[PDB]
Amino acid sequence: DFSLELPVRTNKPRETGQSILIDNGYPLQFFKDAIAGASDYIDFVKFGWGTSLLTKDLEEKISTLKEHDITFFFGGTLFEKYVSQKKVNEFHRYCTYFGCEYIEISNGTLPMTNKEKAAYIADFSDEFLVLSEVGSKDQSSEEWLEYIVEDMEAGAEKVITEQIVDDIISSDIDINRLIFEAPNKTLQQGFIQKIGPNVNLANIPFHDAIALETLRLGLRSDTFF
Repeated sequence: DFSLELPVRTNKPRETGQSILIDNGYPLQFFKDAIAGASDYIDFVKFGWGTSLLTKDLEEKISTLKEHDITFFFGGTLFEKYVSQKKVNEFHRYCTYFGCEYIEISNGTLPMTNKEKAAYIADFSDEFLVLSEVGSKDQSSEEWLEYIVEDMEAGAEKVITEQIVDDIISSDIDINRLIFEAPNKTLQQGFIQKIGPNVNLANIPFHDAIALETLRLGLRSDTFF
């Protein structure tokens, strides 16, 4: 018809070539409108850090996501916030209440060793599919690789990280088990170029739902070839 030869993409449910968008507090109607228009290319939606706590229409947002076959989870900073106040059980009851399938565990803010973080991954892994994050919001050499393996051994479904670390990873660690944060076009195109059309990416802004897919398909100049 108007057919073109394009890179082969994974289809939902995606276990690879996943796209995780970040919701920084979008109003409900715009949220529904955005999800409806690009759902086929959205696999996860992360409710940024502690924004979910101040979201009055959280229930409706989650319902809209489930309805469009999209997984959700709360930012790892929320987990850390409850840990910092010794209320991990409330966090657990919070994720369970909203029917979370996935949850993020990180140690980017709260001073905590990856080892301690891994223990939390292990504790929650028998109830949730865990996405862990390696890195701090603030040092560390290739201990990075160690933390990734450690996280995986603890039970992390996938590991989120922040481009040479890419080549370093190509040391027998399945690249498909990793998710790379790419909040802008430059980062997105770079990861797609090094790993391919089905690289797993996170922190994708809502306005890039369609745009990211064009990058994966070589429908934009940056990845044309």
